[PDB]
Amino acid sequence: SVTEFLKPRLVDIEQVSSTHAKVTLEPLERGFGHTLGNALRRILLSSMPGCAVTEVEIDGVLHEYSTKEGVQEDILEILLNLKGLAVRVQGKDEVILTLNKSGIGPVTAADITHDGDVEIVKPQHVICHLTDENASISMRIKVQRGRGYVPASTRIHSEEDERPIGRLLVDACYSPVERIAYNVEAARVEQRTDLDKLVIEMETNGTIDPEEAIRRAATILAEQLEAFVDLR
Amino acid sequence: SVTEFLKPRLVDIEQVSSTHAKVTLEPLERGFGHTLGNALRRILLSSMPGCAVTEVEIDGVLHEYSTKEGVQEDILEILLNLKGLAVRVQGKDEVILTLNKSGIGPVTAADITHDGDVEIVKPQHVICHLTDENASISMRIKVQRGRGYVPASTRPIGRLLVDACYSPVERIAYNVEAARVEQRTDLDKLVIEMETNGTIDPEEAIRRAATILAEQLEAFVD
Amino acid sequence: GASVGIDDMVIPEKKHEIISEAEAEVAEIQEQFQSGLVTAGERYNKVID
Amino acid sequence: KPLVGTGMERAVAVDSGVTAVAKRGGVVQYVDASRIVIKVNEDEMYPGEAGIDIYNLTKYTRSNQNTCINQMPCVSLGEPVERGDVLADGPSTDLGELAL
Amino acid sequence: EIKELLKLGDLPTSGQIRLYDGRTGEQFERPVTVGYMYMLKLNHLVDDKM
Amino acid sequence: LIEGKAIQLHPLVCAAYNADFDGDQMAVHVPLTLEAQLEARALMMSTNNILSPANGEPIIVPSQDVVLGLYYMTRDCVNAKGEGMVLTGPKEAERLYR
Amino acid sequence: ARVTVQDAVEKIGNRFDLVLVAARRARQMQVGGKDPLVPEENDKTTVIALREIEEGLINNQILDVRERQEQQEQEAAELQAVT
RNA sequence: AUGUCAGCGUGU
Ligand SMILES: [Mg+2]
Repeated sequence: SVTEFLKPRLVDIEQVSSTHAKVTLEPLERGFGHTLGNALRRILLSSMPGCAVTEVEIDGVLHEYSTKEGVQEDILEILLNLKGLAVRVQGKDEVILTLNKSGIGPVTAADITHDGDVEIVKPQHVICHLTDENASISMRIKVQRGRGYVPASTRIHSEEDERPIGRLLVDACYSPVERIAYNVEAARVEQRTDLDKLVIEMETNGTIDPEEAIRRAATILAEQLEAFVDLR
Repeated sequence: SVTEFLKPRLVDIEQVSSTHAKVTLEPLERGFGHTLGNALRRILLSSMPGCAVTEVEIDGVLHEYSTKEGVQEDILEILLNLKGLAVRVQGKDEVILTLNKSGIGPVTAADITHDGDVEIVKPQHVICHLTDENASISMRIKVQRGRGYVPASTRPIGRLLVDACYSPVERIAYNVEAARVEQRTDLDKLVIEMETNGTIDPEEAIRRAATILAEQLEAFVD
Repeated sequence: GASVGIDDMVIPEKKHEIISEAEAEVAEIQEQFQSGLVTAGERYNKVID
Repeated sequence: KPLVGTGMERAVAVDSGVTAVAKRGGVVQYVDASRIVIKVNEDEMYPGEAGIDIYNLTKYTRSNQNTCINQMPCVSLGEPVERGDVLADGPSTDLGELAL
Repeated sequence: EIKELLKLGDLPTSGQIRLYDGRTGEQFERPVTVGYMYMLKLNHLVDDKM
Repeated sequence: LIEGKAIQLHPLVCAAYNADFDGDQMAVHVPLTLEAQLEARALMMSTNNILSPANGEPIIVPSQDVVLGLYYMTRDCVNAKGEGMVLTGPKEAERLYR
Repeated sequence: ARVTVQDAVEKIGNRFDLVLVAARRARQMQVGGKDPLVPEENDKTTVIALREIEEGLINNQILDVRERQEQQEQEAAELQAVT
């Protein structure tokens, strides 16, 4: 109808795995598919709120360039694996998890004590490898909520507690989305035969609902475009 | 803090002409300048609804490569001038206009038979030049309300098809520059330069494009 | 989106034939020199040419 | 590791004294981020000896160019080893290959 | 041999793939050469030079 | 003013400097008198220096990527999309390409 | 608000006396509190001096005429006040 | 609150 655009809407959420997923939005009118797909891809890859490990405190280790008697992996490597932990915090923004392990074997992400308001998407993610029988590792993990990539250098801008010795810092990559790829195909809707559907494939860490991610991206884009809608 | 983001401000409009504008927005989230620029550019130059000429019937001319003796311009330049003509139709999907002119050849748009619904914004648009005084030109213009550029090649012997150009945006160009606030020098400033054919003021094009995108996104607004 | 790939540097298909012909000519000149019909400097200049 | 190499990474890594190379074969009795203890084989045992090889890896020591020299183990408990096998990876070395 | 190894995987034999623009999204007008290369960080840091 | 640690140099003035973005370093001096500032603006500015004093040849010439881009733009195929079309002006051509 | 000084150079015609004239005018405005002859679009003193040079409002002849007039008037006023 | 010698290296 020239001055009428058919309203796109969500029609399918194909959860291939706990992380990989495909969302489908249809119908679209002769070019809006590429525009919407590009906007959603550029918004999801940069402005997706998430949670990641921010601060680590080990019982005996006092700085990042030391080693603990018993662990097969270095403390720097331990923080490196901790950076890759995937977690979903529901209800609050700050969580202090506690890990306590003893005995020969790997330390997996299932050893963190249950918190109720915190869920672990990767329960078999390794952290360290205790080798001596009389070796025990106790860790306290401060996990925050945020967006983007905030290196530890920018998080020490203001000194409040002066960062007591023995408290290590790990750069946080708050983004829960790792890969986005959109594809625009032709779809049949009311025999128009000129309409397109958009399939967005998202590979995440499993801590984000793909439908929630799409709705969040659309909300961000609309909130930004309301300024142009007003235009002083 | 997580959902606060940053809202564009410092919105200033400068007008090169009545159909030319530049808009500057300094505070924007990093990378969001491209997202808000490319999408708007695509919508503006490929989805804006508007009325434009589609086909024209030339009296005495059968094909676009023929020649009319009385007119100085060839058929190609006549079609070009007709395509450049800006029209505004209210309440009618498609209308037929009649042009009849004889004598001297400063044939502008003011000689178009007025029908009330059509409103030629620029009536000085020269369509053809008649050399011989004892010569006449009669044309049947057809204007339709469409959306975006529709070339005639991809899309009645006497009738000749002209490129549609339904979009009322002659040129749109976005640029992104550095911008800093609160010592964050990574932010993006968006500068949009637009040139409209004349049917609507340039800021109305931006308003309509933003409204179209918001309506499209309304399904997943929250 | 210009780019460099290993297929861009198109080796001419006649390169091997030209090289073989030049090698045959050099071999003929060398064999003529072995018969003593030409000297070392002249044969060197001929090979270079 | 270099995805494309020349096969000389092993020789350069082993010959340079940056990695810990087992002197005698046996099984790895004890692994840690700092030290390695190897229980040597009975064939290579010497008379009147307990028969363990102790390797104290150098961790985070400055070099002459103010860089960091670090040695990391690349063996696990119970893994048999032979003479000349790498037990720890030095700086810019991955499993006995030069990794710059 | 390089082409054979590429064909063993699910990759183009010519070694050039079709990329997309990150900012705008339009296809680049020609296929580009992507791959994996060994990169070295030399001991010339800007913080030591400024 | 830029956020970073390296001096950002114009691509066109490299040829005069014989500089490459190669790890080469450069020095910055600040004229701190009115006369020195006027001399820098009227004599030492890069806009003033466009012809080489050695022979009068221009020193600002596109070298590597500008030439390649302009060469790609100004080139004609034989069966490209939209061949043989008639356009009102450069703006229509730019819109059609975009 | 300045990129090139070609017009100012051709107005002065020397490209060296231009520097001295602009410096003297800039010192007059910066230290002597002289009101610029052109609107100041958040511009530095040197650029303002060059800009008002561009349209012939400042030159060596004009500058020395102005300073001679100023010194004559101020000395006359001082003499009148003293007497 | 230096200087010098020697060596290595970077950019030309
Ligand atoms: Mg260099």
